[PDB]
Amino acid sequence: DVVMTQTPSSLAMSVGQKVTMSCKSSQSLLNISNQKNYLAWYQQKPGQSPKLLVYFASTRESGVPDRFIGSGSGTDFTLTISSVQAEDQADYFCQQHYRAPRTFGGGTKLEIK
Amino acid sequence: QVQLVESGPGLVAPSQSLSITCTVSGISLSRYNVHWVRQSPGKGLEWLGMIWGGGSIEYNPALKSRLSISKDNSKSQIFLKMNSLQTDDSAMYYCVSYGYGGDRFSYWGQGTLVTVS
Ligand SMILES: O=[N+]([O-])c1ccc(O)cc1
Repeated sequence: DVVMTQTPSSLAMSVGQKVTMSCKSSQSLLNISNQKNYLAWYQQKPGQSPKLLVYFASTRESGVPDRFIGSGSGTDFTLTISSVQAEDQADYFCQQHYRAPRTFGGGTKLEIK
Repeated sequence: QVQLVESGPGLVAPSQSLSITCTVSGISLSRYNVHWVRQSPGKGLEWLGMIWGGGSIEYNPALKSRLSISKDNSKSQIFLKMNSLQTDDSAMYYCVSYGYGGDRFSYWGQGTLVTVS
C-alpha cells in the first residue's frame, strides 16, 4: 500500500524548454541502511514497453541522455528534462522499489508541441 | 543481445487458468531479479510478483491467492500462473529484469497480451 502520486497527470511543453514532473509516495523510500532511495523512472512511447530512464532516484540508466535528471529523496522525487526534445513526447511513470507490492505512479503524459 | 520474451495463451475463457513463460537470453538468472508486471489502459500498471536471483519469491499481497511464480535457471525461463480468471484480468503481461554487469541495469520484455473473454 505505498501510494505513488504523479503530477501533473498531463502537460504541454515546447521544445528546448525545461520540464519538471513530480512523483510522491506516502512513505519514505530511503533505505536507512545504504541510504539509497528506491525509486525508478520510466518512459513509454506508443505501442512500446516502458524503458528505464533512472533508478535509485538519480542514477541514469546506460544509454539515457544527460538531459534527463532524477532528484529528490524520502518521499518527494522529480524528473527534469533540462531541454526537452520533440522525441521526448511520451508517458512517464515512477515506480517504488522499496517494499512489495512495488507500486507504480499514475503517469504523466507529456505533450511536446 | 539481451532479450526477455514472454509467451502466453492469447484469448482465454474466464474462470480458466492463465499460464505465461518469460524466456530470457544474454544473461544468467542467478544474477538478475525477474518481476512480473501487467499493464492495461483502464487499470494502469500493476506489480504482480518477482523472483530474486537467489530464488526468493514475492507476490502482490492482493493477488497472492491466485498467483504462482517460479523459475528454471537451466532453461533461463520464469513462469507465472494465475487462477480464477475474470474478464477483469485482460492486460499486456510483461517480465522485467534488474541486475548488475550487463550493458543496462534492466531489461523490460516485449509483453504478451492476455484477452480474457
Ligand atoms: O530504486 N530503484 O529504482 C531500484 C532499486 C532496485 C532495483 O532492483 C530496481 C530499481
